[PDB]
Amino acid sequence: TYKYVNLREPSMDMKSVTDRAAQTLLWTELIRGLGMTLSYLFREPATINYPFEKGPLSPRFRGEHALRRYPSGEERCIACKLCEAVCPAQAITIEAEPRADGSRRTTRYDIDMTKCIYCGFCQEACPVDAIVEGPNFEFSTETHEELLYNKEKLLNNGDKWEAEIAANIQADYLYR
Amino acid sequence: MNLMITLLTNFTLATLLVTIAFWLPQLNVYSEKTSPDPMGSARLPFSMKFFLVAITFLLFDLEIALLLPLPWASQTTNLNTMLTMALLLIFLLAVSLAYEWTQKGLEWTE
Amino acid sequence: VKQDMPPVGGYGPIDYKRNLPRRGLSGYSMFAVGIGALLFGYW
Amino acid sequence: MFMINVLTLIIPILLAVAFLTLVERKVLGYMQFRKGPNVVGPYGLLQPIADAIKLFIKEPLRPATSSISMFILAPILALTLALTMWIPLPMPYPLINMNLGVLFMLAMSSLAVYSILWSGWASNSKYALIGALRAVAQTISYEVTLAIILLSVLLMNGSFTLSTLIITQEQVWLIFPAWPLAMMWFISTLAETNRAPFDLTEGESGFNVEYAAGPFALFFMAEYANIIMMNIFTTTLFLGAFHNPYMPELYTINFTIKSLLLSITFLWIRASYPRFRYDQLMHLLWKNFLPLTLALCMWHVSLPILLSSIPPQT
Amino acid sequence: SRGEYVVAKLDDLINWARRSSLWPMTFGLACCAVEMMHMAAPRYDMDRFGVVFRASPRQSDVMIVAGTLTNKMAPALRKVYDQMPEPRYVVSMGSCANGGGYYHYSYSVVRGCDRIVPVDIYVPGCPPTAEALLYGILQLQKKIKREKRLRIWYRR
Ligand SMILES: CCCCCCCCCCCCCCCCCC(=O)OC[C@H](COP(=O)([O-])OCC[N+](C)(C)C)OC(=O)CCCCCCCCCCCCCCCCC
Ligand SMILES: CCCCCCCCCCCCCCCCCC(=O)OC[C@H](COP(=O)(O)OCCN)OC(=O)CCCCCCCCCCCCCCCCC
Ligand SMILES: CCCCCCCCCCCCCCCCCC(=O)OC[C@H](COP(=O)(O)OCCN)OC(=O)CCCCCCCCCCCCCCCCC
Ligand SMILES: CCCCCCCCCCCCCCCCCC(=O)OC[C@H](COP(=O)(O)OCCN)OC(=O)CCCCCCCCCCCCCCCCC
Ligand SMILES: CCCCCCCCCCC1=C(C)C(=O)C(OC)=C(OC)C1=O
Ligand code: SF4
Ligand code: SF4
Ligand code: SF4
Repeated sequence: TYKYVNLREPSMDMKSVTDRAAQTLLWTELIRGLGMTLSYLFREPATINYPFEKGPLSPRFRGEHALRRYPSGEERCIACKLCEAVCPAQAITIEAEPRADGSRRTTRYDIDMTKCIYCGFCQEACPVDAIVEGPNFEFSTETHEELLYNKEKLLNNGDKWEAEIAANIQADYLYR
Repeated sequence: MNLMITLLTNFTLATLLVTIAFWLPQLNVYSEKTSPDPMGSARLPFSMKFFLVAITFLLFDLEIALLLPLPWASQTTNLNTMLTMALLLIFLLAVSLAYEWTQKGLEWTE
Repeated sequence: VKQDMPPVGGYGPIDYKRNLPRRGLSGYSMFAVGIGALLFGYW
Repeated sequence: MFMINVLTLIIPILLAVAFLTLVERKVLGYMQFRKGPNVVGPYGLLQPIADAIKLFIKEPLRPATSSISMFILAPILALTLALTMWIPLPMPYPLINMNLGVLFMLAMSSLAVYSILWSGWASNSKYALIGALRAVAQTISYEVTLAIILLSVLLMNGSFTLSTLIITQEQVWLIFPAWPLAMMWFISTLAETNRAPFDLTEGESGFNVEYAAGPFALFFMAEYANIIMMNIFTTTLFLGAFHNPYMPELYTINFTIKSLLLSITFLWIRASYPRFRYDQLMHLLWKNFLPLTLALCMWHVSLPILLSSIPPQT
Repeated sequence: SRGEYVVAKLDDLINWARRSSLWPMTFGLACCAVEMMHMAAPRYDMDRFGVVFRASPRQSDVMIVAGTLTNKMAPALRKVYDQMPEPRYVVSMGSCANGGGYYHYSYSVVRGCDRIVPVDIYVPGCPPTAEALLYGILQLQKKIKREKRLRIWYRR
């Protein structure tokens, strides 16, 4: 149930001693290492051609946040603040009120993307699949406050990526 | 004469590239920098061992200087004496290396 | 039910031991080749 | 007309050093299962040009130097010596055909430690000075086996003339009578140029870290000129090619292919090994290479006498 | 005019040479170092863009702040930033370097590295993937490509 790495006694007959001396004087293991490096020289490299070739992602991937809608245009978020209660970094800021048709909707849905730990506890706390963490990972900004998303930005990310988000949820909702 | 021209050309091209490398980015007006090391201000502690390896280099380099006329000395007609003195010089360099060994002179830079 | 499972007979065997495949001549043979190269050069 | 010959020596030196950086990045790429530069030019052929233009407009690092004069002199000396090591090289005809070209190269390479020493003292960093002293001690250590191996080989040549070394190897490569000298020579040239696994100026500060991007690039290109030069010298010395005097370009193609393969062998050794500790390559020199080198020097003195194979003087 | 054309072409040349030979100094502070190492790994391979792996801080062109910046190390970050030769850029990688992140309300964390150094590219994630960091590096190259140093110099 255990083994001994490096508890070998080398043989002391003249054959093995001359083998070790040919190793010492003729650099045999150094030629072995050069052979392995030469062997990778003639392999096809593993290098993909970014940005034209992309790293393989799964439908579970946790990238940029998006507030989703129903198939009527009504936003799914009914202001229940479960996502900001579960949010481990307190990135989500929510304020709500009844709007003009009496519906329970948010007036503030902020996510600080520089507090966010991208763990997706918000999209699994969400009872109506409103907040999701979509598939976009290429959204680097030049300014810090461009990573401070309000409700308008998140609803626009939903409208932007919904054709992809719905299919990813369609792939993974039977595991959830 | 061609050697002196070649040395002057190599030295002039080196000095020209060093002048360009020290004065082409001086033309920019980048910014003044205030800018207020593993040792902070401790004086450089002397190593006896670096001096000993440099002196061992110097003495073996003198023995090499003695060894350098051997490709000419093999052409002599007193070959027994020449071979004896060549083997004696390389043997005395080997005895110098052996004494440098056995009195622990080649240690911690072995 | 449909769940991520191994196949019916399981997966095949997986190598996990050391394989340094022991290549090269003997020490006697390598010193013989080196001394023979020296003798050809000297001749 | 001779000045044209000097320029056609030393401008292709700078171009070959420029593209050696690309070849190193590409070959080290594919040996590390990745690619090297292939975006900047087609197949990355504009990477050295882009990098030269980047380094020559980077801000000067502006050090406080202990000496301004030696801080200027160390790149000048490095580039001058790295360009003058090429002029006796018979490929098939040297620029300067001199009778003692081997000893000339050994002397001008022995002078190359002053650039390291002067740049280390010209910096105000004491740790940079310690690194410079370690690099100088390493280089002067391996110069001993350079001189003695080189003497033991030229005992088969007859003279210090580099062009005679082609005549010496017309029937056989000189690596056949002197492969132990060749392998200790090759590792000693690997340790002269501070090349991996002997690069302790990148093992955890370099002697030339206080220089700006321009002058450090000049040190870097002097180092790669030394690398290509020592590979050409090792090719001339142990792998001497066929030379038809009516068709000199056959020798030029042949030594060029062999010197390229030997420079790529430097690139392939740095893609394979960890570094030595400093005392370990001191142990490699003083306790391993130097006793074998003295023993083989005795052997290559006594061997042309005992076989009646003393080479001619002329 | 002729002078505007000449300084435009020289701007294009020097911006090409700078964005095609970016040398990074990576502050491997925390978990984002692992993903910078994956951006150097053979799948993504920053070295084919001319972006070398681990240039020394006194020759690097861009400081990738990859990890959490604590209060005990913020003067070391600023000292390495002050030792970089110009033009120097700063990529902020990941949430703790961007805004404090999961340690934003901590007593010992600098709430974003932009309180310490000026920042050019904010690369979001915890960690951002190696592909997302390589996206940020290519966006930094695009930011260098549209610089107008000599055109503004000629117009001043
Ligand atoms: C010029 C073209 C290329 C030339 C060949 C080189 C290509 C291969 C290069 C591979 C990469 C090497 C990278 C650097 C390696 C550094 C480490 C290393 O190898 O250290 C050297 C190693 C050091 O060994 P070590 O340090 O591992 O050994 C332990 C030593 N002690 C116990 C002291 C700690 O070996 C040598 O020093 C040997 C040098 C060459 C010896 C050649 C001997 C030839 C045979 C002579 C005769 C033998 C029989 C007896 C007499 C018979 C008479 C009939
Ligand atoms: C001993 C031999 C030594 C050889 C050393 C050199 C080796 C490498 C040789 C070069 C390899 C190919 C170079 C190709 C350069 C890129 C050309 C290009 O496509 O540039 C595009 C760019 C913008 O073009 P644009 O018109 O805007 O594109 C929109 C089109 N709808 O347009 C531009 O950028 C403007 C044009 C720039 C052209 C630069 C060309 C390369 C310069 C190489 C210098 C060395 C040449 C050889 C010297 C030795 C032989 C004499
Ligand atoms: C009077 C008018 C002239 C005034 C003075 C100017 C002198 C000539 C300077 C060079 C030519 C000017 C234009 C410079 C490039 C402008 C166009 C450009 O940037 O094109 C981009 C294109 C590659 O596109 P990229 O943005 O990199 O896209 C990434 C790939 N997805 O880029 C390319 O395709 C390659 C661009 C290469 C740039 C030219 C080649 C390098 C410079 C060679 C000459 C100088 C250096 C000589 C050697 C120095 C030492 C090695
Ligand atoms: C800090 C200062 C600056 C540092 C950077 C620059 C200096 C360092 C780099 C250059 C070094 C210069 C070396 C000059 C002499 C080299 C030795 C030499 O001349 O060997 C070649 C050759 C000997 O061979 P052989 O064939 O026998 O002679 C011709 C007979 N047919 O002999 C000949 O061909 C003889 C040719 C005529 C005599 C040439 C004399 C040269 C000028 C004097 C020395 C110049 C260097 C002084 C400074 C040294 C370094 C500080
Ligand atoms: C006269 C000037 C000729 C061009 C300059 C030398 C050729 C370009 C080398 C660029 C370079 C590379 C690739 C490089 O990787 C490197 O870092 C180790 C350098 O040192 C700072 C370099 O200089
Ligand atoms: S992914 Fe996690 S840290 Fe980010 S908003 Fe959702 S719950 Fe908060
Ligand atoms: S996004 Fe979901 S969890 Fe958050 S307040 Fe809206 S409905 Fe509730
Ligand atoms: S942004 Fe996240 S993964 Fe990155 S260093 Fe911070 S805690 Fe670690």
